[PDB]
Amino acid sequence: RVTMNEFEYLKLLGKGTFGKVILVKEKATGRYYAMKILKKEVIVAKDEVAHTLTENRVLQNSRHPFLTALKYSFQTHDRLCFVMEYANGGELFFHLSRERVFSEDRARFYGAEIVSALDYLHSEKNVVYRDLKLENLMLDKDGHIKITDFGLCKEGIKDGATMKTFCGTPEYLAPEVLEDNDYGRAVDWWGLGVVMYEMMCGRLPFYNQDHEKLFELILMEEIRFPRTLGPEAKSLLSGLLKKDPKQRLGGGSEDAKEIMQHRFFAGIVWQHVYEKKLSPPFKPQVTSETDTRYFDEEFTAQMITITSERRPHFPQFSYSASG
Amino acid sequence: GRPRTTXFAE
Ligand SMILES: [Mn+2]
Repeated sequence: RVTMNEFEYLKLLGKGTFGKVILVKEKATGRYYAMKILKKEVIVAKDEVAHTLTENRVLQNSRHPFLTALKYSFQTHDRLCFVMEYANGGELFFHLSRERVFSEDRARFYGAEIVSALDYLHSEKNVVYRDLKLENLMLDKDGHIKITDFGLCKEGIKDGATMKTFCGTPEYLAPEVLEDNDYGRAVDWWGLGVVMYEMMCGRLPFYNQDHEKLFELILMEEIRFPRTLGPEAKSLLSGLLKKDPKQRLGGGSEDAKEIMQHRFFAGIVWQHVYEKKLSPPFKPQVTSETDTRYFDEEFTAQMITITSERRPHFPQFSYSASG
Repeated sequence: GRPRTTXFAE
């Protein structure tokens, strides 16, 4: 039975609206992790329990080289804690905010890995992730993708079963989610198209500061590309960014498999992707496990330790991995 | 570089 005294608390990796993430060391083992700490009080006030519980079940029920793993979750009187694989390499958001764009081959690599993980969520777990973006695509120390944040996943979605909940990130929302008229698992391919467009083109395919105008662009504007993008990249992006989910690459019964066959990925062997045999084309230059250079200096520079319906007890929240 | 984004649900 795990508790907060099993860990040292070294650095703040970042702070979201419902909690914080702390780079931690487990005393007994020497192993570093990232621990998400949620005040229960905050969770309940914000109607954020369901997401948190969704996150706990999806993480328990998943094991893939490109999905952040859960080691432990446990609770104290006033708090919830998820002890996760630590993505040393930071967010691709950070990386693409410093480089203007990545090469086609670099995006192919990250693309392959994200496909491998979404495929597994869809076909093995019947999970729809729904919040793919650069902020949720993190790198590990070797430079492979680690997807994090599962609180917006939908569990239980099989074939063309539909969903109704308006959620995600505005810039990343698929046209059929903005139409508000039932959506399927092809929303994840629309997100894959947005992230890959950002990797290769250097910007979002549709932007406006104002959401309602953004959404209008997303529903109405024809996609355009920089004239240097190769024809196999364009075609992949065109297929992924079809506004009609029936016409979208990955929108049929074959799902990921249709994307996996696309000539942009030709010669990628999917099993080798799964075994991490692809050469990551950017290795993070981390000296050590406490080197947080790829994280936001906003949060990194801070040195802090802190160790009934408002503060309930979450039945069967706790969990330990290795099984 | 675009600004950082936030998710939502409702
Ligand atoms: Mn997040």
